[PDB]
Amino acid sequence: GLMQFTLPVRLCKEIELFHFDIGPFENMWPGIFVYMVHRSCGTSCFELEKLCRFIMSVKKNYRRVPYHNWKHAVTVAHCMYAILQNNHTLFTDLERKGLLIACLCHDLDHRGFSNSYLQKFDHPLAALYSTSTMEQHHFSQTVSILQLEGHNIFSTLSSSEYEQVLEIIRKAIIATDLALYFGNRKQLEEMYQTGSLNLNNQSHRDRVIGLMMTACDLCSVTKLWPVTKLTANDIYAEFWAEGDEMKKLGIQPIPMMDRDKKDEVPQGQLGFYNAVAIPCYTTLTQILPPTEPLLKACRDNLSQWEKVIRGEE
Ligand SMILES: Cc1ncc(C(F)(F)F)c2nc(CCc3nc(N4CCCC4)nn3C)nn12
Ligand SMILES: [Mg+2]
Ligand SMILES: [Zn+2]
Repeated sequence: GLMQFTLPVRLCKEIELFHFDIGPFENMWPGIFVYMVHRSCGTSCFELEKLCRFIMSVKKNYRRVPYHNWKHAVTVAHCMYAILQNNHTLFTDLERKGLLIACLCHDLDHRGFSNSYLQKFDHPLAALYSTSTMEQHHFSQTVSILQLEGHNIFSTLSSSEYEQVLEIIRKAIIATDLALYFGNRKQLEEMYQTGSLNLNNQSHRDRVIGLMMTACDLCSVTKLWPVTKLTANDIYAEFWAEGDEMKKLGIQPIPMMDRDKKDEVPQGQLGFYNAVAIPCYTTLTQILPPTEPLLKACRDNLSQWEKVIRGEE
């Protein structure tokens, strides 16, 4: 009740910035998450005992893959924290509650393979969920963990509040399917530019929360260059294992997933920052101006990838 989570001074100041790295000490990540809920939501949003048990069951359901792991979950949640704290007054209490949980949960039980590989392998999850296969799985795992004894962090909510928050989390987790991002950002771009964008329209809110999810999900491109560059090595460690598995099924992988195209990595990054990252953070900055430091950091990392190609990095 009278209990506040605190952090050492360098973490207490730097956790408020978009470019914070949560560090290599795994055992601090739960306390960092609770810290962020307490400040973005309040010490009253969740029963501590339930939240702690929820966080630990979530952790235990992330797998030790190179990229889609528990460290990614807490990272994606820290970027959401930064966005929420810089746009305090645009979001409901349910949204604040819902989005940090959504982010912590958004890759639950990820196996290090894309929707496309599950569909080519004919994994049972691809018969249960024909599109956004892992993302429907992640929400399904979130509901499982919420239904364990002593894990319903939302038990204090009304039936209708409970249903709204699970609906926010579902839509937020689905939006992390990058196949959906392109159309979502296009609509948002057109709505912002024609001035039709209306934050009282629930279906507009949805699209805006969807774009925030894509921004948080991609936030490795918004970090200090060494973090960005070393995360890219984890990302490719997964993509190249997937490429190997595609070849095992007798299918030439796309170049992104082929370890034989290691040398094209710099140009593949440029394509990615130009086709995905920069547009994502541009539109987000138009809609929520205090998120500009994510766009400014993305453009700095693009220019670091340009330096690598020129031989200067
Ligand atoms: C930094 C980052 N964050 C998130 C994601 C993701 F979308 F997947 F979440 C992501 N994907 C990639 C991969 C980019 C990429 N490499 C390549 N090839 C072509 C041949 C050499 C490399 N083609 N392309 C488009 N980087 N990356
Ligand atoms: Mg995902
Ligand atoms: Zn993710």
